[PDB]
Order: sequence, then structure tokens, then C-alpha cells
Amino acid sequence: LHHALIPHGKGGRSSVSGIVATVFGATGFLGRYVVNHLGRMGSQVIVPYRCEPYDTMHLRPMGDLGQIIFMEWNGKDKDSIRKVVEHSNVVINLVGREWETKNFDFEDVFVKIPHAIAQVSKEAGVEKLIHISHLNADIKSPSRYLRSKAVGEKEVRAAFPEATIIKPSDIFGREDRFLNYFASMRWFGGVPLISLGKETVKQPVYIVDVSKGIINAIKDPDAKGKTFAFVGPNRYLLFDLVQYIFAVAYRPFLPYPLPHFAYRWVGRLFEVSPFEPWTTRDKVERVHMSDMTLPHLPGLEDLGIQATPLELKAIEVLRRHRTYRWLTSEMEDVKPAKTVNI
Amino acid sequence: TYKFVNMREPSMDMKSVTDRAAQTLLWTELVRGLGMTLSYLFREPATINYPFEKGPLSPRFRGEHALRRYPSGEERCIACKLCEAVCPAQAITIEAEPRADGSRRTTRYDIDMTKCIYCGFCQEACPVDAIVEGPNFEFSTETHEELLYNKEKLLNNGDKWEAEIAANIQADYLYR
Amino acid sequence: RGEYVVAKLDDLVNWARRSSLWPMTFGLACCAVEMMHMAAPRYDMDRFGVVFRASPRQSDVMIVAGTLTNKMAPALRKVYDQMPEPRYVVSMGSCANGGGYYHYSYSVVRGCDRIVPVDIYVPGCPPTAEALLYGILQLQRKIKREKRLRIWYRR
Amino acid sequence: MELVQVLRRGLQQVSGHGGLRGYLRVLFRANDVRVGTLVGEDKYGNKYY
Amino acid sequence: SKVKQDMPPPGGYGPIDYKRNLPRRGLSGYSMFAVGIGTLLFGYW
Amino acid sequence: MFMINILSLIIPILLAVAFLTLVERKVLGYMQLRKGPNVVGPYGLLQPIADALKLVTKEPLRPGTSSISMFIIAPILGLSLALTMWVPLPMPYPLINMNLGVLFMLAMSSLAVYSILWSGWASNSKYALIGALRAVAQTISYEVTLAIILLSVLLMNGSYTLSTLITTQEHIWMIFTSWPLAMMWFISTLAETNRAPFDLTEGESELVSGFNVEYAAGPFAMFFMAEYANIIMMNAFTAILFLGASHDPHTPELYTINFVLKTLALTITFLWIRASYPRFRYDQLMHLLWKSFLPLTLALCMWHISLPIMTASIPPQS
Ligand SMILES: CCCCCCCCCCCCCCCCCC(=O)OC[C@H](COP(=O)([O-])OCC[N+](C)(C)C)OC(=O)CCCCCCCCCCCCCCCCC
Ligand SMILES: NC(=O)C1=CN([C@@H]2O[C@H](COP(=O)(O)OP(=O)(O)OC[C@H]3O[C@@H](n4cnc5c(N)ncnc54)[C@H](OP(=O)(O)O)[C@@H]3O)[C@@H](O)[C@H]2O)C=CC1
Ligand code: SF4
Ligand code: SF4
Ligand code: SF4
Repeated sequence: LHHALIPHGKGGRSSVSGIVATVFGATGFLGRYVVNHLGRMGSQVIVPYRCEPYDTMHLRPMGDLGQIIFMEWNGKDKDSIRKVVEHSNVVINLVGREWETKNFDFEDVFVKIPHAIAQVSKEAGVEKLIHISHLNADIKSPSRYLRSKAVGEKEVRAAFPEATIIKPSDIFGREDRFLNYFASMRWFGGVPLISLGKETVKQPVYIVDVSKGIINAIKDPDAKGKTFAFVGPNRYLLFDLVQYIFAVAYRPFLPYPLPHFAYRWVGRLFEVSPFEPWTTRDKVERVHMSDMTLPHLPGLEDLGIQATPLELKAIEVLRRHRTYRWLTSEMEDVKPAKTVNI
Repeated sequence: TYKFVNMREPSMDMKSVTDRAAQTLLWTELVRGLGMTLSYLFREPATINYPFEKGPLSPRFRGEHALRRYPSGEERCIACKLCEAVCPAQAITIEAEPRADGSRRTTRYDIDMTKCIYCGFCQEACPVDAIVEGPNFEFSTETHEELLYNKEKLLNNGDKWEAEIAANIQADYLYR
Repeated sequence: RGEYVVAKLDDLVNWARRSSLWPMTFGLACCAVEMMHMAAPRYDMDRFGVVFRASPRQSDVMIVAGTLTNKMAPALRKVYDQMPEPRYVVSMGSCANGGGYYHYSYSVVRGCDRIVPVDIYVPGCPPTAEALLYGILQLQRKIKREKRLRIWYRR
Repeated sequence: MELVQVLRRGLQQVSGHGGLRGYLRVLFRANDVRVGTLVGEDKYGNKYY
Repeated sequence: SKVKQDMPPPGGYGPIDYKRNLPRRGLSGYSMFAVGIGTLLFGYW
Repeated sequence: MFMINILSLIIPILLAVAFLTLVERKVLGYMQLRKGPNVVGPYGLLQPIADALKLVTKEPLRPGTSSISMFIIAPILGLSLALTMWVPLPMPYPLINMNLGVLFMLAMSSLAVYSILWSGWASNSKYALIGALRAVAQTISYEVTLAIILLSVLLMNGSYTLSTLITTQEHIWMIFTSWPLAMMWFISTLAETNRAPFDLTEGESELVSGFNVEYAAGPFAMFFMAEYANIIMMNAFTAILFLGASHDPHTPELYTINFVLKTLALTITFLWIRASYPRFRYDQLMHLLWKSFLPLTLALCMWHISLPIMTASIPPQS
């Protein structure tokens, strides 16, 4: 190790672990938790921020004095990357936009910048790189979410020989836009999902299990090159999500098997609001698509991180949606969803 | 010697009860309260127009540590470390080393602004009046790190002010 | 031009917010009294926005004045989340900044950074009453250099 | 008779502070229009009274 | 040079008032009532 | 035609309500020896704009325990009530010449207490609920004296037509005839309008904000402006009742100048009176009301009904 890069301490806030994890685009969900994990044992996590410093302000408390070094950067600027990962001994990619922007074509958010940060990092002199792919990454799938993910996944794989690519499943957490999403059809309408849910089986994974995966991948030296898939403990047919989520929130269950034809129209109308595309045409077939088993690539279970069941922690995200009359209801009052899985 | 306070006796005569009854019905002490505030409305304010107007201070003001230098140019701190021993918050961190010339010079002089208390003990410590609290208070910051001062910042603060604090200790060392 | 339009809107919103903060007092120690002199006519703050509306719900910036204790830690925190955004916290004095004179103590967390995201730090023990007025003013100029609507336009 | 005298003093404040532009500038920049004697200007352009 | 520390003048200082000197201002109790009734009678008329 | 008069009435009323925040922080300060809002805007002319803009750009919080249906009707029920209460005000020739205008003003004044009652129920918090419960009970207790004072005053005036006020009060201010009831009336205005010594809810520390305990920027604009809105008018109602001006038919300008100055001066005293007195404890409100204010008002109504009969001074209703 380098003269000062050598680790030291009991894993406290002011303990140097010697890992300099420059995370890319940490101002949302998984970025918030990984830096929380990254800053727990102490690490110079240089976070290149691009939004208003106010929205990045809440990353400060999870770092010791002189740890969360926010740095100005821009995606287009070639030198923007080279300055933020010059001294970072490890680089954790987290870039990507689940929704769409006119200036950010969906190809970019998973092909251009991920390739635009992988090659600079390898030119800088880094040791490792972790680009986050999707467990279902597949270009041939009609999902532009999947279509852009897969091509970018192999680009960083080709560009970076040691690119430890992570392919987590549909992660869930406090701001996952997956659980709080699936609670939102009650607000939006009569659950316009396709085929009443009996056409799609997914395997959600709790974010801390995911985030503990990367940091455990950091200490693991053999993780280089190997493409680990982060998978939840059990799968779940799509209908089971809808009834369970509407149960752990005490919402009026109004399911409706609206076919894919009319449900695709509401996607564009949700993008019509020129402030945030609540739901996109990509998100139309995103949930209809089911998760492939993908058994050959290693998982987090053999990496030392077990998987926490979804029904173990739902109201931790869903108590907010629980009305005043039923905000106090926990899992036990609610039946567990049918575990359609292995 | 002593004195009561609430030992006034109310007179029961026709005159005294009339004033009290008049006071209760025709609120007069309330109007007296109104007159007090109204007279103050026409009283000029004492609002110092910051930043253009600034509050008064004294040549003894304590804040914003800054190492000084001798008229020759060499810095005052000989690393006598009485300030370190005295510092009641242990905000001072000094490591000494024999400089190439031969005399001492601190290779590490960090005073943590957010551990210090500006008690003014440190100037009284070093007999070479090396460290002093300057007249600055206008060094509020937005990141916790820049508060953690070091030797370089301390010297830069000293070179920045120097002249202002040069007269301050000239008009106060008689008292000390 | 579009950038001009988003610039004028940014100035209009920024000028309103910076000039009319409604701070909520969270004084715990001697740092409270000296800020409380900013209320005294000598360094009147109500001259620019910052007023008596209080009501932590109706508050933009929170001033954490005094030492922070572990038993005070959660109750102060839950106030911060209940405080609606744009929420900024002002670190008052050596104790709230980094623990100060009680840094090596068992009943105080060193600094407010371990609890809330501190936007501005005002040194002093206690900081002079006018020095906080400067700290509020520099926070006011910090809001002036904010590009919320500009950064949205780039997106 | 003091009312016009003070009002005359108010007019002198406007005239002394750069007439129209000067008075308007200091009011919109310093929120005060008190005319005062000059001590000098060190090097920058910051005038003191 | 002799002692030059801050000293009060040889005559000390001006005698500083410290009593409670609330000036009794007002009108006679009957006078306040009489003027109140007088305005009412004028108003009624 | 008619609609252009509607905006010409309510809109200047609304813009005056926003500005009243400035003087509340300024003339108090100039009495408190402070300076008041001065830096923003020339002489603090722009602070209410800065105040109002963040309230319409800050995040509107809806607590999970709050019924959104009740959370939205109440601020509308309050602000709209204050504005429609202005329609019978006798500005030279009133916009609405309701012959029962006195009852009309009083009737929806009772409707105001539903604004606080529903908000206290909507907020649904232990401290918040009791704070509104022992706030509504204050306002209703002050309306009984409010009605009795009104009933005595217009008994000598005539009918309940608000335009008749300027006719009866031709030569002498009506206060010279009912000054024992004028202060009886004025303090009653100080209590319905929720101002010290009856600030109670909106007290910055009495009930921290009372009706605004959990109720912050956004919808809170229509719940901290309405109370100040009733302040200008209920004083103006006092201005018409006891301080009536003269109205020349060929020049209504004189009465506009006189009434506006009189009601503006009264509001100064209203802002004067917050900065000079403490806050009544809850029991003291009822003790002052039921046992001292209520009996005296009844006796004065005893006097003011017989006096026109005593001196053959009954007024013409038509
Ligand atoms: C021929 C004549 C016929 C008519 C004669 C009528 C009787 C003679 C006149 C009597 C006095 C006038 C009527 C009563 C007035 C007092 C009522 C009352 O309850 O008083 C005692 C009350 C209560 O006093 P207390 O509580 O201390 O004592 C009451 C008695 N015990 C204790 C037994 C309950 O006093 C008040 O209410 C004080 C005022 C409270 C509000 C605070 C703000 C006051 C602001 C004052 C300045 C501004 C005045 C503005 C006036 C209007 C301008 C438009
Ligand atoms: N279930 C899921 O949601 C899964 C998601 N993923 C992928 O993981 C990644 C991160 O997810 P998550 O943290 O939840 O997402 P968030 O939307 O919460 O955060 C995405 C981050 O990407 C940054 N970013 C994206 N594009 C750009 C750009 N062009 N320039 C600058 N910054 C950019 C954002 O910065 P800023 O906020 O400033 O725009 C933000 O920090 C995404 O690519 C996502 O698709 C993978 C597997 C599962
Ligand atoms: S002022 Fe006191 S606490 Fe601060 S550095 Fe000097 S001796 Fe230490
Ligand atoms: S007390 Fe003075 S001379 Fe001694 S080490 Fe400290 S600054 Fe230097
Ligand atoms: S910083 Fe100083 S004044 Fe402030 S609370 Fe701590 S010891 Fe007290």
C-alpha cells in the first residue's frame, strides 16, 4: 500500500481504512447508503456533485472532518472525471437516470458516461472499478432500461479489465421509487397494472444488502473481473407485490388488469409534465418484464452478505403511506405475500 | 439594614376608594402603560447599521489567533509551549523540531477554532508575545474544516493583521 | 432568451428567501444569550426579514446555540426533519461547532455535524452578537449564489 | 418653526449625497442617507464617514 | 511617574439617583367620573 | 360594471393585508426601540413581498395525521369570509346595501370560529387539539358581549342598515354618547381578532402559533393573513360605529379620507396595544368577560333602551 494509504483504526469515523472510494452520482438512494457505509469505518469518499450543493448537503453528516469532499463535475467535460478520480484508489460507479431527460438520452445514462468514467479511471492508475449494471441487463429485451444497461455493461467490461460489474435486482429502500411507487397506484387510480399481476415474478433486494455488497467487494481482491449479481432472498409474482404492499399500508385494494395497450398511453402522459416524468414508456414494460434466474454468476450470499426478506421490512418505507388510523400497523397484522420463488 | 416591599396598605376612605374604583373602571394604569410605550415610539432608535455601522469594542478584544513576527522578520514563536500547557480546551497542537539554523521553530502549530474558547490565556502564556488574539470576529465559515487552523493559516493571519494588532499590544502591555 | 428567463426567476426566488429568513431558536447554553442580544436593539435583526414568527414549522434556518448533549441528540434531530425545506442550520459557538470546551466529555457530541448537515459555522465562545449578524449575512449571500432553477434547466 | 428647519436639513441630506443619484445609491446600497464629513479613502474606494 | 490607574475624581462622582420616582400623574377620582358623566349628558342632549 | 368593483374592493384589501406584517414588525420595533424591517426594500417597503413569496414557494407540509379534506377547506373558509365580510362596509356608498348589514357582519363573524375549530380537529394533535378547543371557547364567549354592544348602539342609531350609521352620527361622534360601551366594544374587538391580551393562539409563544402549530408555509398563508385581515375591518367597523365622519354627496372624497385615516389610526392603537400588555390567562379571560364585562354590558343595554324612551328620542328606522 501507499505510505499513507495503509489502513488503520477500529473501523470508527476517524479510522483510515485506506480505501478512497470516489462514488459517481451519490445524490440519491443507493449513493446515500453506500457513502453511509463507506464513511462508517472511515474513507476519503470523494463525491463529484453536479446538482445544487443544498441537495448534496445531507451527505455531510455521514463523514468525519475532511471526508465528504464534494467536487464540481460535469458529464460532458472529459477533464471533469480525471480530476475526481485522479487519487481515488477505488472507483464506485453509480451514475444513471431511471427516468428520461431531453438533454440526457437514455443511451448516455448507461453507455456514454459509464464508458466515459471507466477509461479515465483505468488511465489514472486506479486499482478497482465497480459499475452497477442490472440483474436483468439484456439489450435484446424491449426495455430501453435493459437495452442501454447491457451494452454499457460490456463496454466498461471491455474498457476496464478488472471491472467488477454489479447486477442487482429491483432494489427496495426508503426512496427506492419501487415500494413507494407500488403504493402510488391508489393515489393515481385503480392499479392499472397488466394482467392483474399474474405475469411477472421479481426478486426484490434490500439496499443495505446491496450496499454491503460493494464494500465487501472492495475488500475482496478476487472480485476483479468477476461480475457479481446481487439477488434478493425470494422471488415474488407481480400480483403478490400489489396485494401485500396495499396490505402493509392499509390502502383500499382496487386492482384492475389493464392491458399493455392503454397502460402505455399513461406512460407518455406522465412524462408530459415538464418537471419530472413520474412514469415513462420505458417504465411501462419495465415492470411487465420478469427477472431471469441468472444462476451462473456468483451472488452476494457466497460473498458473506446474506439476503433480508422483503416482508421483514416494508413499513420502514411504507409507514409513510399508512393513514393516521393505521400508521401503527406492523407486518404481523398483514399476511405475507405468496413466495413464488425457487 | 433591610426593607420590605409589599407592605403598602390600602386606605378605606372615600377619596382613596374613589381613585381605586376609577382606576378599575376607567383604566388609568393601563393608559399609563400605553403612554410609556408611545413616548418611546418618538424616542430615537439605537440600531447599529451593520455592516456599515459596527459595534464598539476595546483594545483588549480577544479572537482570531495570529502568530506575530519580530521587526527583523523571524516569527515570534520559539515553541516554548506554555500556550499548549495552559490551553484549557487543549485546542493547541504544537510539535517542535530544531530548525536548520539552530533555534527552535514549530513545525506544527494547529489551534482548533472549534475547540478554542478565546479566553485570552495563550497570549499571557508565551513570554515572547508570540500568539495573540486579534480584533477579528469576521471569520465565520461554511465548512467545519476551515475552522481547523494550522501554522500556515496562523502566520497568514499574523501577516494580514500585524499592524492593527501592533498598536493593540502597545496600548495594553502597560496594563498587563 | 430561455436562460435569461430562468435567471430572472432564480433571482426573484433567491432574493425573497435570502432576505426574509424566519429562524427558530435552539439555544441551549451561553451561545443563546449572545444571539439573543441580536434581538436587542443594538444589533437588530428584524431590520431584514428575520422575525418573531418562530413556530419551528414556519422556519427556514435553525440556529443551534450552545452545547449539544447525547440526550439532546434525538430531540434536536427530529426537530430538523420536521423543519420543512429549504432548511439550513447555523452552528453557534465552539460547543455547537465542534464541542469546544467540552470536546473531551461523555455527555456531549463533538459538533453538530454528527447530527445535522451544517451549512454555516460561526466561531466564538460565545461569538460576538454582531459576528452572528455577519454569519447570517454571509448565509444570506450564500443563498444569493444558489442556482436551483438554473440546475433544473440543465436537466 | 423647527419643522421647516428640520425639513430643510432633510433637503441638505439629498443635495449633499450626490443630489439624486448619490442619495438614491446610498439609500438602496446602505439603507441610510446620513451625510457626514470625510476622513479619507485608504486604497480601494471604500469611503468612510 | 506616579500612579495613573483609573481613579474617581477627588470629589468622587455626582450623586446618582436610585429611589423609585414614579411621578404621580392623573386627575381627581371624582373629576374623572364627573367628566365622563358630563360628556355622556352632552352626547345624549 | 359590477365585477370590476368586486376586484376594486377585495384586491386592495388583500394587498393591504400582506403589508400589515411589515408594520407589525416595524412600529412595534420603533416602540421596542428596534428599527423594524428596513434593509429589504426602501424603508422596508418590500419585506411583505419577501414574506409572502416564500410562503407560496416553501414546501406545503401535510402531516400524516391531518385529513387533507379538512386541511384545505378551513384556510379558504377563513380568508374568503374576511373578504366577503367587506362587501357591506359603508365606503361612501357601500358595495352591498344590506338593510340587515349589522346582523350580516355579526353572523359570519360567528362563522369564523369554524375556521379554527376544523383546523384544530384537522391537525389532530394532543397539544394542538386542546389549544384550539380553549381558543374557540374564548371567541364564542366574546360574541355574546359583541352582540349586546351592537344591539345597544344601533338602538339609538335606528335600523340595522350600515348606511344609516353615517346619518345618525351627523353632528357628534357616537362615542360621546356611548363611551362606556366604546371601550366595552373595543376590548371585545381585541378578543375576536385574536390579538394581545387575547393573542392566545397566534401568540408567538402562548400557543407557539396556536392555529398554526403544525400548519406551515403554503396553506398557512390563508390562516395567518385572515386574522390580520379582520383587524383592519373590525377596527374599521368601530370607526363607522363610534367615529363616523361626514359624507358630502357631491364629494365622497372627504369621507374616504376621514374614514381611512380614522381606521388606520385605530389599527395603530391595535398594534400599539400588543406592545404594551401581557397575555390574559385562560381563566382571566372568562373572569374578565362573564363576571365583569358581561354584567356591565347588560346594564348599559338597560340604560340605552330606556334613554330614547326617557327623552322621546326613538330613531326613525326608515
Ligand atoms: C349618566 C351616566 C350613565 C352611564 C354611566 C356608566 C357608569 C360610569 C362609567 C363606568 C366606566 C365605563 C364602563 C366600564 C368600563 C370598564 C369595564 C370593566 O370591566 O373594567 C374592569 C376590567 C377588569 O378589571 P379587574 O379584573 O382588575 O377588576 C374587575 C373586578 N373584579 C376583580 C371583581 C372582577 O378592566 C379591564 O377590562 C381592563 C382592560 C382590559 C383590556 C386591555 C386593553 C385595555 C386598553 C385601554 C386603552 C385603550 C382604550 C380604548 C377605548 C376605546 C376607544 C375607541
Ligand atoms: N431498482 C433500481 O432502481 C435499480 C437501479 N439501478 C441503477 O443504479 C443507479 C443508481 O440508482 P439510484 O441511486 O437508486 O438512483 P437515483 O435516481 O436515486 O440517483 C441516480 C444518481 O445518478 C446521477 N446521475 C445520473 N445521470 C447523471 C448525469 N448525466 N450527470 C450527473 N449525474 C448523473 C444522479 O445525479 P443527480 O441527482 O445530480 O442527477 C444521482 O446521483 C441507476 O443507474 C439505476 O438505474 C440498478 C439496479 C436496480
Ligand atoms: S484562547 Fe484559551 S482556549 Fe483558545 S487557544 Fe488560547 S489558551 Fe487555548
Ligand atoms: S505559548 Fe507562545 S511562544 Fe510558546 S509555543 Fe505557544 S505561541 Fe509559541
Ligand atoms: S461555544 Fe463557548 S459560549 Fe458557546 S456554548 Fe460552548 S462554552 Fe458556551
